[PDB]
Amino acid sequence: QQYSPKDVVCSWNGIAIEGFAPDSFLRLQRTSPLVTPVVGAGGQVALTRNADKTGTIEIELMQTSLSNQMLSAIQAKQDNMELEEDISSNFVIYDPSGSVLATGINAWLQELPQIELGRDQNSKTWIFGCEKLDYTSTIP
Amino acid sequence: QQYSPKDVVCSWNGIAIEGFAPDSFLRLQRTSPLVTPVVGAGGQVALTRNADKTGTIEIELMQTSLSNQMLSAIQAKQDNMELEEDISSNFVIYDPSGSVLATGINAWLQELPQIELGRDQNSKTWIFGCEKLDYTSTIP
Amino acid sequence: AMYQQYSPKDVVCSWNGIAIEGFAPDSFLRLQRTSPLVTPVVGAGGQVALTRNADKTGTIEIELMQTSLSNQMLSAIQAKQDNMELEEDISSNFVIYDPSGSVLATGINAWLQELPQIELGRDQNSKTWIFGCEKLDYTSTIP
Amino acid sequence: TLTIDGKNKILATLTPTTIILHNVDPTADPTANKVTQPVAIYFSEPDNGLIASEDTVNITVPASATVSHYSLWDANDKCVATGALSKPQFFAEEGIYVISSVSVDLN
Amino acid sequence: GTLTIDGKNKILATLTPTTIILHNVDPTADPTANKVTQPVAIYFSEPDNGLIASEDTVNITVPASATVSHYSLWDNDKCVATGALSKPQFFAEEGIYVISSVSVDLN
Amino acid sequence: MQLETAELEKGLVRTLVDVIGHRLARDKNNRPNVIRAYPSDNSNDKGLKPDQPFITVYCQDAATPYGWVLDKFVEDDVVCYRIAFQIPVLITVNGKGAHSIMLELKQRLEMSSVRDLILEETGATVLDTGAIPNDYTYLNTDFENSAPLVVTLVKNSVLKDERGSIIERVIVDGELVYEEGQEPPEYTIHLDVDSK
Amino acid sequence: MQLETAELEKGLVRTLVDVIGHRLARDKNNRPNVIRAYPSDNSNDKGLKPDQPFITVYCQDAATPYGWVLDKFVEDDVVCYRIAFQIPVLITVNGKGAHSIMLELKQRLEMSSVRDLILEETGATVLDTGAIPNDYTYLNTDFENSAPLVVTLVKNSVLKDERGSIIERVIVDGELVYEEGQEPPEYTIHLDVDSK
Repeated sequence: QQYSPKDVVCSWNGIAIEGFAPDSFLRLQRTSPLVTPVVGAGGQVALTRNADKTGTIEIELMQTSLSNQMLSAIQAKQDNMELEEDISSNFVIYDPSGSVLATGINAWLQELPQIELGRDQNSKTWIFGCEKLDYTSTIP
Repeated sequence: QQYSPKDVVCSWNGIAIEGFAPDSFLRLQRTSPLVTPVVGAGGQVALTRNADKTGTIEIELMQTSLSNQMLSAIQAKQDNMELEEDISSNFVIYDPSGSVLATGINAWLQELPQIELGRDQNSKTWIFGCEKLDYTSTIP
Repeated sequence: AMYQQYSPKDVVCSWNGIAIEGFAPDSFLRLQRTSPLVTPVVGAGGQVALTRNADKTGTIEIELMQTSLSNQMLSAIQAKQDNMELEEDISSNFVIYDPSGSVLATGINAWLQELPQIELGRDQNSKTWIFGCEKLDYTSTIP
Repeated sequence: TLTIDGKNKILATLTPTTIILHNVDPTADPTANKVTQPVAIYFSEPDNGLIASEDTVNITVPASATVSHYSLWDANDKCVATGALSKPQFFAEEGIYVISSVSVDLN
Repeated sequence: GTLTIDGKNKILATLTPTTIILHNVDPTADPTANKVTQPVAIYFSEPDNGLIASEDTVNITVPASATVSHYSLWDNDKCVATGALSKPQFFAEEGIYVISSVSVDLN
Repeated sequence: MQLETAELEKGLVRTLVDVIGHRLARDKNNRPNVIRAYPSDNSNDKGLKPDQPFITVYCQDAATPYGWVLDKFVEDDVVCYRIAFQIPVLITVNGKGAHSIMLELKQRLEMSSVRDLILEETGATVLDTGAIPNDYTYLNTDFENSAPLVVTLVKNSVLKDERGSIIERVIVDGELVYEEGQEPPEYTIHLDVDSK
Repeated sequence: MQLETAELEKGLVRTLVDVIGHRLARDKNNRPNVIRAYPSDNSNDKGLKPDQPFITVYCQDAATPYGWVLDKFVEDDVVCYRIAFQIPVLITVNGKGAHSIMLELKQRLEMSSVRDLILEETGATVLDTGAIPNDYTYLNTDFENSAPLVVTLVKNSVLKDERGSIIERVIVDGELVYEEGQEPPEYTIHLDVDSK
């Protein structure tokens, strides 16, 4: 199949998210590189395999999208809970064309969206963190 | 012969890579300069010949290119191997016009691609390191 | 040629039968002998003689995360050892496992020496534990 | 080296039944580039390691199409023979391409 | 004009020779003339790439003082193949002639 | 699958009959009036304008903004190529209330369903859908209300290179020398590797 | 090799007969209908429009975006120059199903083969290939479907400078002085160097 922006589905905490912005409505990025090379004075090279595997997930929605209320309500609930209870949940993204093969193992809400009230309807950016940003493959 | 973007072939780990982005789909660069001059207070000059010869190779592919699955699968395999086994492999680039005469001696995958899901299909950037970025010549 | 790669993920430390986990973000382990191997002495005339120090003790410092669960086990073990009689043994070998071969030494008859300084703030502060050892052996694969 | 009797024992089981026409060479892939619907064809029993068609076959070609090769298919939709026509023929309008005869050799 | 690989694979499955006989003269004439040895069973495998190969080795008893210069394959007796041995051999006494493996091809 | 606009137009026409056929006029055979643009037959015959309201489907062009070649692989001994294409299509409604019909057609192409039927018939995915103007053209006597719309599609096409071939045997030769250009080599290594 | 569009057009015409000749109409000599644009002969004769479908090849222009001179060298005693050129070409299909034929022509120019045949005939490399529109022009009576396409090529041309010459002997003079402008020089060095 081939990529189309109308098939992407994002799910977190059991709810579904819609009302994406017209463009650049999703971004993924690891925190650290896979390998950090070290070069000595004599030109020899040794490799360090970083144990860091966290990542960030940025999702943009329209200002009047109903998903904004759900996320605000979820965030408000977590402010009145003891530290014993958990707040992490898998962030799952589905795309039939296989353009985005990744998922956040333990994803937690990190930053609230910035608000601007210019002439026309603007966007809201939600940022989530994750313990392990997995990059899967469709080939054995 | 003369340069044409349809003749460039890249091979790493035994597989072939296709589906390049429309423009700026390959980049090469050394890490350090060949020579670092030093100038004293009296105007005398002495030269230091750096032993560093590593480099970086950046390759861009389409979001739905099949080569993305192969690289993700290769990366996943290397995460479940002991340190005794090796992960480096020569990165060979062929171009009939002789515009790019270089090859990575021991090239290792370094960084995973950033993912963006804007309106239209985007690109994915893979970064490889190398122990020695050789610049060859077609003239004795 | 390039040397073997270093991977912090595959490093495991053990002492007194428990496993110490939850290394801090950076500089999570240090090893150091107390005295130097040789102490040269030079006379007024330039002649030289060598002293060979017999002291071979050492110190192993390990730094863990603020909320690491291994902080509780060490506290419990230390609390146990305060009530033991002087004729009971409190020392045990300190073992470091590292497939990359970057760490060469091991602790013989190691003991807990100092408790970690506790500090709090907006961020998280690592906790430093210090151990001694009767002999900090240096070992390597035969060349 | 096969004898005549073995050759005749062999050819009797080929049983080609239909013929299709292509414009691209179907040797590498006979499933593609079809230009006309399958038509029936009949053959006689082998002799001297050879079988020949029993009558002419009239094939109707659509307008503005071209034919350059052919192919034979079994009673169970498998391609068993391919070949090229005498000329590449372009049909300005619908017409009939006449197959005079066709044979398969083992000699 | 050529048979496809599928046609060859379908075709070869019908040739099922099961015995082999030796001759001191070329059996290209009447195949039952100049027979020198008794028939010996031989098996063949499935056709792949239009070629079949013998499953196992076959031992043939050459009668004492006989000569062998040719051979022929037989089925239900019809001789399906003929050929000449690599070298005419004079068995001054009883012995064994070994056929390591033999294959039939359509290419 | 090969890319042919002649088939994409037919698939879209067949899909629209079910998707939006209830708002259109119907011909003598009871079929809703959906047709391809510039109707003609037998190389000179020209179709007549149907009864309003009706729909017209016209493929504008095809481009390859996504590189030049997507995949090169071997499926059977024949070599294969895959190429990504983009096809903007133009759909217009002619009659009275053309805007009111184009709005509902827009609101249905965005459903989870309908987009599956389009892929079932044409084997292509809807990528974008532009705005709808509200046009009036005088013709003669009375104006005609019209409402065009642009729907872009994406499809992958595969072709067979009958001239290609594969390598199944490799022959390699080598030498060893203490010094560059040692005319009699110290050692020679000859190797041969078959696929089987 | 010299760059001449008259030869590039002929090479492209000869290549297309084999590449896409199976989809086109054929003339009285059985040759597929591929021709150069604005046909004419004997300075006033004008060619007739072939039977559809057919192809037309027309070279637009030539530019030198890659500097002005690529190489200057000596091959034999005659001096030589090398210059890099770029040549956009326009190929159009006229008839019914022109888009369906242009699509397949596009999908074949991108193969590893075909691009070798083009270089064998014209000695040029394909650099780019633009989009394909779907045009309709009324003519008289009936519309005609057409599908243009632009294929850019790259070629290097070499010319001989018959006015050039080479230096094979050098005569040098020099002086040494303790102070600037010492009218009688301390020493004088005279040198002469021949090629032989």
